[PDB]
Amino acid sequence: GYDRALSIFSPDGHIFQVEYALEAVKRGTCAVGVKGKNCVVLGCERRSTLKLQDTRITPSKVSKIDSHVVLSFSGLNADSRILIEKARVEAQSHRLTLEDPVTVEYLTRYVAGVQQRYTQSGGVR
Amino acid sequence: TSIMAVTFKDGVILGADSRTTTGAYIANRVTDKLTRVHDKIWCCRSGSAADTQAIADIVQYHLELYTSQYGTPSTETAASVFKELCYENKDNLTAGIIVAGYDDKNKGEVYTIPLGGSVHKLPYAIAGSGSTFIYGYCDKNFRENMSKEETVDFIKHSLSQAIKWDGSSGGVIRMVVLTAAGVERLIFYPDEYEQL
Amino acid sequence: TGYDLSNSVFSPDGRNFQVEYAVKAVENGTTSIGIKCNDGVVFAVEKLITSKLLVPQKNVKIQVVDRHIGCVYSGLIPDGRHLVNRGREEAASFKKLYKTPIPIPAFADRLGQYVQAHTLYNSVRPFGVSTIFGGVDKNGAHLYMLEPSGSYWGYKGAATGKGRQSAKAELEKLVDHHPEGLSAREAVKQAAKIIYLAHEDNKEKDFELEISWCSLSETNGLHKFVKGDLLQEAIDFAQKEIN
Amino acid sequence: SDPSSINGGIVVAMTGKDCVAIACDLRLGSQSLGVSNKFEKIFHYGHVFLGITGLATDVTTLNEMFRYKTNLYKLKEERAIEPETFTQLVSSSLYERRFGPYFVGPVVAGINSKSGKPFIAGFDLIGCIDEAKDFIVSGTASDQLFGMCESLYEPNLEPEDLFETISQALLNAADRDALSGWGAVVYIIKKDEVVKRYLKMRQD
Amino acid sequence: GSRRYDSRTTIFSPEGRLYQVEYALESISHAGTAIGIMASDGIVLAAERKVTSTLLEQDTSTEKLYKLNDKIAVAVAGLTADAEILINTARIHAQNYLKTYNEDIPVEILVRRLSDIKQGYTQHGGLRPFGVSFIYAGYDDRYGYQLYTSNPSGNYTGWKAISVGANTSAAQTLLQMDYKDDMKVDDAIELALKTLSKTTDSSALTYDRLEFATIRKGANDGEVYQKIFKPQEIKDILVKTGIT
Amino acid sequence: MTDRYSFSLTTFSPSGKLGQIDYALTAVKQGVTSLGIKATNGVVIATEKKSSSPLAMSETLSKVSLLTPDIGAVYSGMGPDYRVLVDKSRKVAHTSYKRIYGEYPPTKLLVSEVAKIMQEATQSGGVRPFGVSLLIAGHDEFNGFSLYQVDPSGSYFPWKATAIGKGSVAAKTFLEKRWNDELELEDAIHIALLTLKESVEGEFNGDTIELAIIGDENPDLLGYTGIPTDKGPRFRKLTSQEINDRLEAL
Amino acid sequence: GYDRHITIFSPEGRLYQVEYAFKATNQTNINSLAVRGKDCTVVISQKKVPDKLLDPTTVSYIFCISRTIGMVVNGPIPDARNAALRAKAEAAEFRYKYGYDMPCDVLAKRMANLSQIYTQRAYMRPLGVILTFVSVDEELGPSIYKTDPAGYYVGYKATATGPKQQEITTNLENHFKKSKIDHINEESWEKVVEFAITHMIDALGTEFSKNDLEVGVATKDKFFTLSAENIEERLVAIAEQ
Amino acid sequence: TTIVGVKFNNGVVIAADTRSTQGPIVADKNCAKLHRISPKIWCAGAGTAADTEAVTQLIGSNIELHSLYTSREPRVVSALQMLKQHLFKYQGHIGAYLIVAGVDPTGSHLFSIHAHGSTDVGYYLSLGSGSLAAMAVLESHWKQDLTKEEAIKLASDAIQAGIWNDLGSGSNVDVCVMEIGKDAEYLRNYLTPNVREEKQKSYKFPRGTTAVLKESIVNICDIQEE
Amino acid sequence: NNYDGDTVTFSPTGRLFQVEYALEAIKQGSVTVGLRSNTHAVLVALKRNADELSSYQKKIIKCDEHMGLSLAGLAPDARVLSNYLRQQCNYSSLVFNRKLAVERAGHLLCDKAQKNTQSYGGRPYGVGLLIIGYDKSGAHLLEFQPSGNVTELYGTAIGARSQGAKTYLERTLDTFIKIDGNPDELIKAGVEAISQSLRDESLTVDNLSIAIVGKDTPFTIYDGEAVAKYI
Ligand SMILES: C#CCCCC(=O)N[C@@H](Cc1ccccc1)C(=O)N[C@@H](CC(C)C)B(O)O
Ligand SMILES: C#CCCCC(=O)N[C@@H](Cc1ccccc1)C(=O)N[C@@H](CC(C)C)B(O)O
Ligand SMILES: [Cl-]
Ligand SMILES: [Cl-]
Repeated sequence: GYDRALSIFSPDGHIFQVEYALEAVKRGTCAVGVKGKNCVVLGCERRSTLKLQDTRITPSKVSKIDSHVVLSFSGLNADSRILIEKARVEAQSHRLTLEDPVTVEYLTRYVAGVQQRYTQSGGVR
Repeated sequence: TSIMAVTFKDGVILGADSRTTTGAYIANRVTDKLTRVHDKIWCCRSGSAADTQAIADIVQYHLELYTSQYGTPSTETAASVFKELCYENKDNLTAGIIVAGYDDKNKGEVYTIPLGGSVHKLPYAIAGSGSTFIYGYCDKNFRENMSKEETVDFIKHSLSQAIKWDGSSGGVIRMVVLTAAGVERLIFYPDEYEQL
Repeated sequence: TGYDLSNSVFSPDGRNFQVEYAVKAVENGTTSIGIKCNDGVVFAVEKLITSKLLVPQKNVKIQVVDRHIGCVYSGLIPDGRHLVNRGREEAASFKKLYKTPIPIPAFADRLGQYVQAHTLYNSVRPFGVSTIFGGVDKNGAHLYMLEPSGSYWGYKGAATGKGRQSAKAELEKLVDHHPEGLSAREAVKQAAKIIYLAHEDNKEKDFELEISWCSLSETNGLHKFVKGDLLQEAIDFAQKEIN
Repeated sequence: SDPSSINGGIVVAMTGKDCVAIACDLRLGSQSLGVSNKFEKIFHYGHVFLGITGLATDVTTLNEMFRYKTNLYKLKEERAIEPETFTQLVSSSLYERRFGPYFVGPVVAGINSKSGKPFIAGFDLIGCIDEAKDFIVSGTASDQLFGMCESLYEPNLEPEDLFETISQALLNAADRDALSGWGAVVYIIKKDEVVKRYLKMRQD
Repeated sequence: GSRRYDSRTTIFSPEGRLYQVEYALESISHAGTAIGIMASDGIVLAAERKVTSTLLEQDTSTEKLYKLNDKIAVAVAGLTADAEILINTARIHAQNYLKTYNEDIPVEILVRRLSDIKQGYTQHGGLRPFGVSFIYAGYDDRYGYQLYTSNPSGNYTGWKAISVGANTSAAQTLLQMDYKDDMKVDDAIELALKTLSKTTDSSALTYDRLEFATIRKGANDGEVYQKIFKPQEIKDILVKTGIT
Repeated sequence: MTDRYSFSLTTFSPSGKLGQIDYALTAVKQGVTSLGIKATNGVVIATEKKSSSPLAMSETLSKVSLLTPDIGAVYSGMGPDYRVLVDKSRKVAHTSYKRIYGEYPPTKLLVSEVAKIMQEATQSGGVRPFGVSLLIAGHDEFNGFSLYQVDPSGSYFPWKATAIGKGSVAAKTFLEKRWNDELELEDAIHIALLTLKESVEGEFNGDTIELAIIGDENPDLLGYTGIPTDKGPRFRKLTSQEINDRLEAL
Repeated sequence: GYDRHITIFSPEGRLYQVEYAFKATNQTNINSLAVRGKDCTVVISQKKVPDKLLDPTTVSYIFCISRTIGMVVNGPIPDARNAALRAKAEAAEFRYKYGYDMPCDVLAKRMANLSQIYTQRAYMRPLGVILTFVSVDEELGPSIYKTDPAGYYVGYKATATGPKQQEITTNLENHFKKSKIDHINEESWEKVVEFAITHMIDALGTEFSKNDLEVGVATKDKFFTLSAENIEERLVAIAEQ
Repeated sequence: TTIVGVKFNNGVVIAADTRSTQGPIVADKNCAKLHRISPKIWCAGAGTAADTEAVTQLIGSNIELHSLYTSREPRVVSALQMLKQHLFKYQGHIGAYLIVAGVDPTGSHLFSIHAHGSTDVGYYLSLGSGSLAAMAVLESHWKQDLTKEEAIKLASDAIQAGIWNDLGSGSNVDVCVMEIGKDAEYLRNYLTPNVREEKQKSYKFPRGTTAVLKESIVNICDIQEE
Repeated sequence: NNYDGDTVTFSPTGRLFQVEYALEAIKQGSVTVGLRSNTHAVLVALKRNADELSSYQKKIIKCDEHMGLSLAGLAPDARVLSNYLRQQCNYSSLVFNRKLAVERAGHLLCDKAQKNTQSYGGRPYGVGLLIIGYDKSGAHLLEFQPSGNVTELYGTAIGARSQGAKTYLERTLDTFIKIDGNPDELIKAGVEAISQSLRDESLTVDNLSIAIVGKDTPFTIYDGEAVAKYI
């Protein structure tokens, strides 16, 4: 299998592949999150360069991970689907074994853990 | 089955019957149980026909590949390859094989390989279901350094009795002579050997 | 250019430069020789005494394979050990399947193919040793020498290391002056002399002589080290010839 | 215990003049208990008809499998599969499970759309093809079906006559089997029209 | 060792772009234009074959329009060989879904699956991406008629009308101008051909340089029919719309 | 050891070109000319037997190969690459089709399988593309006669007639003038020999030309009688003598 | 310029590693020749023992692949022995699986396919050798088939390999232009070996002693190499007419 | 099942009956037990029907690919070796008992193969449940130097012995003759000594005899245009 | 230069630079001394601290009751190699009921280090080891280098400034070899030997590390106030 170390340290102690991934996020459409006293609101930008779009069927920016947790993102759209899918699977797995839906902190810790794993695994960016 | 191999002054002679049975039905009355794994290294087969054929085919392949790299193999080497197959696959095999060959340095040699996969170098060897009936005869009549004619008579008489008493043995008596002169095939029909 | 940065790459000549660089490591090593005699073979090697703190007769270089084959080498010592370990596996599996101990020509190709395989890929480095080896089998005595490329031939006499040219010249004299042949005991004496003569190329540090032999008459076709009185006798003969 | 007789059922096929017929019963049971009277065993992939008897889970599984395979065949070949070709596909598919087989008894029926020639075929659970000129039988009442078909059948029957012959072969065979019955269906197949008739039979 | 010769196909640029994806998109921009237009009563798929010959057997030829199942079809833009690898995978996925749930696969689910496969080649494995862009035309009972596109990045989006391949910028402007929501299939057929006729690099648009297909509920009662147009039928619709 | 080249050796360049595929097509351009023409009742494929030495027996080297009884193939480019492709093509015709459906694949689907193998050498780890273009002529019951070209990229196109390799540009022009939809097989063979003479320098005879047809069924070449539905292979390789006979009426 | 290090296409559609493997072929500076008789196939090769310390009996580039097939190699000995061991293994396996002796042309094709793989797969380098296979085939009769690092192979009426192959090739070509037949019209193999040596002497312009040559002969059902004394007898007969 | 093989002057002939059984029931009255491995190599099979068919197709497929690879006509010993090695590997679980025959560049050949992988050579052979009935005939009438006409007669007589005397065998006699330097002639239904007599009555029913509940047209056509 | 990117690459003069760079890591490491008589074998090691708040890095590792080593270079690599020796010593005991010979222990270390020098992807070990032991042929001292080279010696020293101690032992060779049946005097000679490699700093109570093995003496390590006797 392809084992090549793509994410590696540089002389100044930086992992450029991780830093260049942040530049992809900088390119992505804006997303905002604000929490009130008894609610949270997720705002998302849709770039109007794309008209003649079918807004019924086009992938929405905010995705339900479970009935009580949502996930929005900025960056590569194709990459986000992989994280969302993994998160949705883990949410159902948690309910199955712990008999309780995930905490927002736990689901975050899982998604973050997946992202970290892809920064020191061979053959992946 | 009645098979035997006998060393003598000029080399070694292999002998066998020609009967293959499925219960009491003789599936083949003209079988050739003397098979060639190398120019002057042959074997006698007893037990399962499928197993002994598969083994002999593999051994012939190993010795052909040995010869291509290291030159003519010894009879001892051929016996070792048979052994390695019979020993390591003893749970799944039913094969009783006698290996016989002629070198110029070692002359005639005989190795018997029974069910377990053990090897036994001997002056002569007998095997197969019909061998049981001639242990007494063969022990009393065998001599070392016999002539070719004497050894043919010894095998012919021995297998004649084995055939006479064993139902799994019969047909013609095939023999293969291995000397410096070359390889001679012999055959003896019922009308000849039954009257002995 | 760049053809010499990676193993298994043909240069525009049709050469494998990495293998040619391995030969340089061999040429840097101590001198080792092999002499084919009437009914066997003799191996000898130069051991440089780097310090007084080295325990005499303890750091043994010549290695036995099976019980009838001797192996000595010049260059990277660990690479030679790795090759002998493989040789011991090859010899074991041969004897396991075919019963007889591995013939010397058969054993030579086993090492040859293995060394040659280390010139086929860039993921491996070639061997940094030339190995002189041989012994007694059913067909008599055999001496071989194997290079980093996997190339090997049979030899009447063989030499490698830093003092190979001096040694080769001495071996050529023995071939000419003894067409009928050389005895095993003579070959031990001559081997000692040749190492002492070849030591002029490594004359800064003093050295320790190490000899071994396989002979049909003298050792029953088994590999043995030359020790005690027979070693001292060969040292005395060698010391007498240089003076 | 015997997988081929837990659920019960039968299938029969016949050839006629420029036509073929295939029929089956409707019973599904758990040994003595009758569970369903709407369990049809005949399926079709284009103009090729397949009847399957045996263990019902494998009947359902195989239908889904051959639907899968014929749908891909059509996409790649750009034409519907023919009876002769489908027969070979069934044999292949069954033999790949030689030492862990589907416990079924398939029957193929159809008319070649190019030659117009009527075609029927039968199989054992592991692939062997029986390509008969006259008729094919399968199921828990196969012995009964063999006896009815071998006596009632005559060659070159017209579609409306062939319907009567195959219907009586099935009905009377099923009535001598405890695990078959509970309704029946007959397909009459011509080169470009197919009629499906549900038969009135005794419900015990 | 082998590291020396590795192109590293799955890395970010300093700007945060995927080199190989961007270059694959450059490849696709030279492929024959393919257009999809969605109407209220159906979907149109039109595509231009690349500089053909008189000795090409057209009636048995297929390089642009492919059938994924009875309800879904795709228009291809890029390497045909790469597309066929993915098309066969998509055909299998649709049959897997049908076997599992006993229902025809929803269009989006099929699209997402192919798009996820494309994504994988950009993140891991060290292999080059597929140099293909698809237009998916399909129908299901949830969302009705749907148009999607996917590209080598694995990103997909839904459309009312869309073009891929060569001259998409010009084509997308022309579609944006004449497209209306209450449009019908016959009108959408005319729009698709008129757009190709203006964006084409060829001298004139003829029947032998086109592949055409419609997905209509114009099938006898509540059901959907796929029509891959024959050479003579493309010739007739070109005369009807007044292009030849 | 281990194959540590798990990464692609063919990649997109900034301009969107796949370099190794382009270079493979350049290798095909250097190759000897081969052609294919389709008639109403058959197909013909032909090429020059460019002998590397006069001591070499050119009969032992077959440029035109039988894939199935009704499908043949010819190439331009690297001969060794072609040889292994024919081996793989013959095998895939059995494993992925005949062992499943009990009949030989139709031309277009066998072509599709060969194309797939060539595409994978363009994307898989640690390999270069195949340096050949194939011309595959064949017949099957429902599609009739057909002729396909296959490139190093894995792309394939059906042709009425075409040519590949050295003098393909000139040969394709020659075929455009002569080809019509009413050609008989003999007329196509005649046109094939005329077209091939233009690209050949030296000797032009049955011994230096390799030519095969997909035409009528050959019951004489079947090898057995007793099954009416088996009528023999449609693929036939023309003999040295058969070629020379048609060179007199040239 | 890494397209010259591994087996991938250059912009000209060339494989440079394959071309450089062809150049390694002549590193040994040895010339070989093969011809066919009525009942036999003869192969001769130059033998050079430069070192006096070498055992001349072990210096050889002719190999006994099987009982019927012989192989001469043009190239370095390590790669030569690599190819020899593989061919021996393939020939033995063929006999086991298919129940008859592997034909010369079929073995050549198999080794050629293996060579082709090294030209396509990156991690494997080509072998710097040209393999000439000889036998008396039971169907095709006397047979010469030759393989190279490109994966190319073909049958031959006769052939030559080495630095001075062209001189030998033309010499053989001219002989077959006179006789107008595909072989040496001679009954005994001894005279065919004499022909082979004679025409190599004429082509190269050098005389040969018994230790300067190496000869391999293929007859029906066996391939064998000649000893120094067998070659000496051959050289005596040439000189006496 | 009764299958035989008989050698003769310039070739070899094989023959077989046409009955297939499932217990005591006859599954097929006109079964084809003569399989073609290659044009001039045919084998007859006994035992498990699907196995004899499958193992013959597989080896025939690989023999075809081998013939193309080697540019040679296939040999009987190749088919023999490939079959026995395959059957041995499956330790007898693939129940195919075969008689392999054919002509090739080496000559004419006749072998038998058993499910466990053992092979036997002979001038006359027989396998199957009716092999004892057939071998009784072969042992009584076989001689050296048989003509083609004599061998076909002997072979079909041996099959008839099985048809009449063995309950596992019946119906018709299939034959395949493989002569040297000729095409192999496959004589399907060479003998037909078991035609059913006319029935006493016709069981054609009056139209309307069967009771129907529902009728309907089945849509076999694809989805339509317009 | 161009030939030091990986271990799989010879230089034009036949050198392996990655191995030579690994050899350099040993020279940066703290000094350690080894010496033996006919009855006993002694290791003396100068431990190194990070600063005044830190502890002094341990230099000596026990492998068996009759064998152990001192390290100089990458400490984690010494842990990997000492773990391997522990296992090999242990395999010999469990399978053959045999204490592993010190010479054979050296051969096993050599072959393990070698594999890392001939393969792509991996790297050489970055540590040098001094193995002492008492087996059936008496006292032994070995010197391991990560190139693969292992050498049996009467005495030696590795690490920074190790040349001073190595010269002292080369003078004292005839004296310390004769110190039989007197452990304290053999350690004194080792402490006096390592003192020849000191500059600025001197041997304190938490600086010095001594180990000994002998005829009736299991491999034991002395640290802290246990070595104050020898200061
Ligand atoms: C089925 C079938 C035919 C094969 C029969 C078959 O192998 N017979 C065996 C006896 C045997 C053995 C083990 C299992 C069963 C039957 C046989 O005849 N062996 C004779 C020698 C062999 C080499 C010919 B002899 O030992 O009697
Ligand atoms: C149609 C159909 C299925 C037939 C089942 C089926 O294999 N029958 C076998 C007998 C048998 C075998 C194993 C288990 C039970 C029943 C059979 O008919 N064998 C005859 C020849 C075959 C090749 C046609 B004959 O050899 O006896
Ligand atoms: Cl037998
Ligand atoms: Cl191959």
